[PDB]
Amino acid sequence: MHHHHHHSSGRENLYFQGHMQKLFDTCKKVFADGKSGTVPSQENIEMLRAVLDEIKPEDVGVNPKMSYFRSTVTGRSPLVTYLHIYACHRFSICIFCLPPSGVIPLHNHPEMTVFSKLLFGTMHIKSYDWVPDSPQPSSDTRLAKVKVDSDFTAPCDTSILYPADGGNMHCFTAKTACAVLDVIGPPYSDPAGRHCTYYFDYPFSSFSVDGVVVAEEEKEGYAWLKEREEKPEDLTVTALMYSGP
Ligand SMILES: [Fe+3]
Ligand code: NI
Repeated sequence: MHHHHHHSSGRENLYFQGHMQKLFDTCKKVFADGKSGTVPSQENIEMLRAVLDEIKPEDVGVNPKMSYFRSTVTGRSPLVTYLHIYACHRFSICIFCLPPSGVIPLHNHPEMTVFSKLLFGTMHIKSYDWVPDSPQPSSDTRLAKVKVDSDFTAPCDTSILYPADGGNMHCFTAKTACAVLDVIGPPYSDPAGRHCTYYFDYPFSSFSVDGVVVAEEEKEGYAWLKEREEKPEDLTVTALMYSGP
């Protein structure tokens, strides 16, 4: 939903100070080692989480008065603006700017570890993980366990998702203007087989499949997720390079 944007990957010239400089230096260490998709060491995860947990929106130069947090479009949900900070083959750092009612629709992060901090605003998050080795009603629909279903109002601390835990499938819906700082390791890559897949979600009771038995009081904790094709409305838009007078 941003991996189509053209950016200078591995850019040589950067200008960061303070917390952003520390964040960048920490990411270079945290994500450097092992084959693609390697989850960083637990010590390095804790280090990066703590660096991110010191960061306030002012430290990364965003505030809710910026134009990125307002949309006038009608017929669809508000445009979400992508602010590129840095990317290379091992990780990306970026900020998503959601006007009220902006959405990043339900999607996965295959082989990816993602650190996320809500910088300001009230955001609803729904997230899931697959139930491994479970029956399916159809090839494109799979059983998932609900992990998060809550509003978050900043100030908030950093969360983490893993390739197969911590809510690898999630949907973000802004209730007020929101800014989210994400560190994504590694980024999506269609050439590398890390596609961004989107889903429609359904209550457990919407599909009755043989070989699946869930107790009554646990059913609300599960969902069926159906793969669906990316739509133009899913995609974030670029920020203006030059914003004028
Ligand atoms: Fe995501
Ligand atoms: Ni993308």
